[PDB]
Amino acid sequence: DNQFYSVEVGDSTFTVLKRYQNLKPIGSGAQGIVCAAYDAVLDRNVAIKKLSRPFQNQTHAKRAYRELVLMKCVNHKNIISLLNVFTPQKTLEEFQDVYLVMELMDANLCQVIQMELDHERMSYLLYQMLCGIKHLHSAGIIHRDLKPSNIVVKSDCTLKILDFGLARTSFMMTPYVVTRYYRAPEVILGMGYKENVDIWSVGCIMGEMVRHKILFPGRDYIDQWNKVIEQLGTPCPEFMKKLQPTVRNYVENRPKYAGLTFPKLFPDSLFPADSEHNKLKASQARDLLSKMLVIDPAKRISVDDALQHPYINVWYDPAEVEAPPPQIYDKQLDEREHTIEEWKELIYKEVMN
Repeated sequence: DNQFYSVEVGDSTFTVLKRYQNLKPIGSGAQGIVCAAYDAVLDRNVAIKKLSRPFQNQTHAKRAYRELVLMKCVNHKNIISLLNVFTPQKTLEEFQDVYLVMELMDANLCQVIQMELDHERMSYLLYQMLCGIKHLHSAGIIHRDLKPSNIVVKSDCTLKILDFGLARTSFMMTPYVVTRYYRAPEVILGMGYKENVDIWSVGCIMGEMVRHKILFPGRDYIDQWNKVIEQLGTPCPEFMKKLQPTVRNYVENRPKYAGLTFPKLFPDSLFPADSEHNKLKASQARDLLSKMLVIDPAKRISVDDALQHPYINVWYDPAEVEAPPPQIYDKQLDEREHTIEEWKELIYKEVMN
């Protein structure tokens, strides 16, 4: 007898606890392979993510460790939570893989982006990204890495945020390019950041939901900055005052743009606007977009003010907005350094307890 069985999914061997049957590959993004499965114990479908040798490098290890600790201690309906965690291997030396069991969602935002949402759904989705984000922030976690693939949705329009973003700290042998499209200027230009760095990302997603195309589709940070300033224009003088002379020199010496206006960037043809209701919602949609998509974060709308916005406020709920902050025991979580052997032991201790 063993508690586990093994089966192929694409070119991966899933070795899972017998309670999980009928594995369907629902995707293979960044962290590994993810399967849908039926869980005979709880009598429901779940998602199962396989981490292969998470401790193989310092990025995979810090992200995998961080993911485990946070997925345990945060309890909010807009952030995926762990149903179960396991490893098939019996001891620390044999130890290879970690399996994360999460509640199953129906899709991510990349798929929603290709649909035309009514205002009521779009406002709701966005309200839930806000509550998810506020919660993280109320516990010292700034994401800095929201994108459509890290945000999953249900058919009844419920939404959860998949991962916990970047830490406060690196090279990788991968075929997978990283997405920078949703990165805030203060991250791009490297000038330091605060809470509302995440609201640049939300504004990028929201703009994409409307226009059905990526707002700022650059191949590198240079090409990215170019696309930012074509659309929104060259930022004003007082923003430039905040850039280090090295980067400031570069920024200052780029071709200038007055930039497009929000009605021009986002015509009424893109929003439902047949009824008066829709007409009014559409102007409130642009109003908010014009406050999230501000380059100078001294002049960008904050999380709470966005929750306060008329387009959003429809759904406001204190139970959801001011849920008690998650308690994190690790406390050196964001900035800890270890070798790969030390990571293996930390991860293993986490999977085991």
